[PDB]
Amino acid sequence: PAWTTFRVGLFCGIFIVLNITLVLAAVFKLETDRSIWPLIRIYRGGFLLIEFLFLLGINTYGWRQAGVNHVLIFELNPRSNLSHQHLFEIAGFLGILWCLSLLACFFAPISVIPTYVYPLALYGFMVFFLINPTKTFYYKSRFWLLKLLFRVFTAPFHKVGFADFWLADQLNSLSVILMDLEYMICFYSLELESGICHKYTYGVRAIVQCIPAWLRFIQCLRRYRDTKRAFPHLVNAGKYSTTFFMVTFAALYSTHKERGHSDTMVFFYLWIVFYIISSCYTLIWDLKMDWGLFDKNAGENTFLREEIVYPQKAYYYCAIIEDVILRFAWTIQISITSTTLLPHSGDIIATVFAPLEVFRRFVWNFFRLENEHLNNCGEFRA
Amino acid sequence: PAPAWTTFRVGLFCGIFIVLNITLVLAAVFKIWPLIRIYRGGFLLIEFLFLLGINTYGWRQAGVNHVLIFELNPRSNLSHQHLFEIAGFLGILWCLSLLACFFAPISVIPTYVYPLALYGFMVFFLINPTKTFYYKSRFWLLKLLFRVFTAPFHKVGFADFWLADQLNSLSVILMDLEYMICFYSLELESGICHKYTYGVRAIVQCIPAWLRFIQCLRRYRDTKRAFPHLVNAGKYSTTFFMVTFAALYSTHKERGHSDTMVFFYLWIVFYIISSCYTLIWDLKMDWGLFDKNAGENTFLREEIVYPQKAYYYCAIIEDVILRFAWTIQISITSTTLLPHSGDIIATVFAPLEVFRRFVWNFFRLENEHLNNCGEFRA
Ligand SMILES: CCCCC/C=C\C/C=C\CCCCCCCC(=O)O[C@H](COC(=O)CCCCCCCCCCCCCCC)COP(=O)([O-])OCC[N+](C)(C)C
Ligand SMILES: CCCCC/C=C\C/C=C\CCCCCCCC(=O)O[C@H](COC(=O)CCCCCCCCCCCCCCC)COP(=O)([O-])OCC[N+](C)(C)C
Ligand SMILES: CC(C)CCC[C@@H](C)[C@H]1CC[C@H]2[C@@H]3CC=C4C[C@@H](O)CC[C@]4(C)[C@H]3CC[C@]12C
Repeated sequence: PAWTTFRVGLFCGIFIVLNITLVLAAVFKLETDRSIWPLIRIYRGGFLLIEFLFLLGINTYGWRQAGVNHVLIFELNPRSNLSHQHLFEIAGFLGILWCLSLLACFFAPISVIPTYVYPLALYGFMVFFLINPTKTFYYKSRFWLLKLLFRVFTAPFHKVGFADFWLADQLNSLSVILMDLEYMICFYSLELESGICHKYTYGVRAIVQCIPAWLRFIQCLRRYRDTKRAFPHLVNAGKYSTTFFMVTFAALYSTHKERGHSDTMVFFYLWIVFYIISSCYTLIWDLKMDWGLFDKNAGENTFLREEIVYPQKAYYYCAIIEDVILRFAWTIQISITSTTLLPHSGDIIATVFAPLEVFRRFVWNFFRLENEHLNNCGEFRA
Repeated sequence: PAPAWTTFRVGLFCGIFIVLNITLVLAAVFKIWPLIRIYRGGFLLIEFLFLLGINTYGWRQAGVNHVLIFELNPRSNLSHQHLFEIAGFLGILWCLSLLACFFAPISVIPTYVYPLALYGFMVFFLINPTKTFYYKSRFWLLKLLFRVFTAPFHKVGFADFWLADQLNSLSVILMDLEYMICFYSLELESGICHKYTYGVRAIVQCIPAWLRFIQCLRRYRDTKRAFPHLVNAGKYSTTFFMVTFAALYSTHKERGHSDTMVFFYLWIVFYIISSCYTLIWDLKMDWGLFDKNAGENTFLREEIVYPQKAYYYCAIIEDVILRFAWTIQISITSTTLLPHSGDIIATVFAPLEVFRRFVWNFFRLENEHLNNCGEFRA
């Protein structure tokens, strides 16, 4: 309805402005305040999670409006569905909790409750919300999500469907959340040197960064084993292995910068070349293999596929441009997040880029679901 | 029905505008050029656009065929949703400019560039050559403005008279523009323009009423109907007398001619005369109320299209109050009667005058639909 469209637009505008203001305040705090780095890192995971949930609600609304059969693609129950308004409500409720926790931590209203326990309690309450035997909240969707997450984490044990690969890609985008969680664990273990967690890179950080790409690589290998087709799966596996190569080269470069062994330059060059390789690989896969654009058969649409479900091709063109820019940004953000690299500007770069990466993956979800509905690019469906 | 994309844009713009207003309030409480004077014109324009969208929605709901009265094309019409969208976008730009002024994010860019750029967009929006951003309606508005400004040369239609009345209620924007010109010329004695008033200020204040007076004279010449057009001419000359007498009184206050009291009394009497004239003409004729025919309705015209008569009573009371309010507002704005608090009173009253003119638009269009009050139709 028209009123529903107005409500969705109002929510989108309010959320966009609030997110932009929060990011601007975060960057302003950085390089001007000290000891705000751990707080920003702690709250960035929740901020990104809320942003991803709201943008997924927007994706569901757009798929419903354009006629994209995302329900069939995800193989969800036609009778019972989670409307875009439900996702918006979930995102707003989580955002309200996050804002309240941040405000309480900053104000320190009560000395009895320590300031540092507020984010921990918020993240524990969020986990309990995710895993709740009671039917207090939506139980069908939550149980489906829990089962899908368990399947995704067990990439080689279970066969790969569209939903599993899609959530693996989302986690690949949301790797910043996992990295921030690991950093907060380190901060609680050691801080609670002062910056020892972020001052020096370590293998556990690289493994945490590579985890999402690790699951994606295992899923692609399992798909190759099942279907025995090298082109659609081993190429993607190599695309994801570029992430591991770049992360390990960055870690070696940072370590040899800390300790001079004359191998810093070669590690730097290896990191640069593999970063370019990974950026190009991911960009090419997203633009062509996932979206399906640049199709030769397209005669009416230039640089796009023959069939398009969205009214405007300007959407596709701006999506291509923003995907290029934000893929480069996401690769460099992963580089700085996994390994120390820039000491000061790294945190600001990560804070600026993570919301941009989430938005890029939101657009990617849009176009990938459109292509999947139009053609069985993923081949998951019959 | 309006496009769903238009509704989405309206909602997004409204949300961004609300959040920007909250941020502006927080910055103002938490934190060279008078910003209120510069930004009052833009705020009034945005408020007028929003109220015009409300007016269009109400006209559509009540059955008022405003398109025929305005001689607009039935095939293409600017729905209230488009008016809300443009109002929200302009408000977002205005709030962004004000926030930039408050924060001064960029040092190299002078602060004063922010407002000039803002208004620079708006005029560029109004004169955009490309066929975009409601280009047809924009061109119609440009033609209507040109015809209104050339009051005597062109015959007066309902649209021209309506836009002239709008300018009469929107004289605050012109006054602020003139004040900005004076500030640029002289300031860049402190507050020389604020301290003293001159005849040019009175002429600028009277430009809208001057245009209305010329339009009424042209209508008298064309139709040959002496009564209504000449009464309208007297009603628009009362304001000229008010402003000139106020300016003379202010000058006598500045320079001790010793005849200040006589001019003050003349200003007061002409002010009450102008207020009574405008009130009587608006309620008796423009709205068509107080008709003798109405038997079941008291102080109201026989035929009413709005759901409730309480609307008609509240409109009567608010018009009674706000016509006098707008008279005093002109008095202070055009002359240095209350230099210490004149600006505050003027800026408080300007939104009130805009709201009064919005209700007046509602009821004038209802009356025009019911009867050919303006005589613009055969
Ligand atoms: C690194 C930290 C974690 C990173 C983030 C992890 C996961 C989030 C990613 C995706 C969420 C699922 C999006 C739906 C996509 C399919 C399209 C669709 O909208 O389909 C929906 C599926 O609804 C969902 O799945 C739920 C949407 C997500 C809600 C979030 C739950 C609360 C989370 C709390 C936070 C926990 C983390 C702790 C804090 C660190 C259809 O709804 P239905 O009710 O028909 O469901 C099917 C039910 N049958 C099959 C029985 C009928
Ligand atoms: C200091 C001076 C400030 C500027 C002057 C004051 C106000 C400007 C705005 C509105 C006044 C006109 C309202 C007419 C209402 C009639 C009923 C109706 O709503 O019907 C509309 C009237 O459409 C309009 O005129 C447009 C309404 C206003 C929309 C905004 C336009 C941009 C304004 C920019 C302001 C910035 C100025 C910079 C500072 C100088 C019919 O729409 P259509 O699309 O059929 O248009 C007719 C097109 N045919 C003839 C081909 C079918
Ligand atoms: C200031 C005090 C004394 C009175 C103020 C009364 C104002 C608020 C009254 C005067 C006339 C009224 C309008 C008259 C007609 C309509 C059309 C209807 O379809 C929706 C409500 C609407 C738009 C009314 C809203 C309220 C309104 C604007």
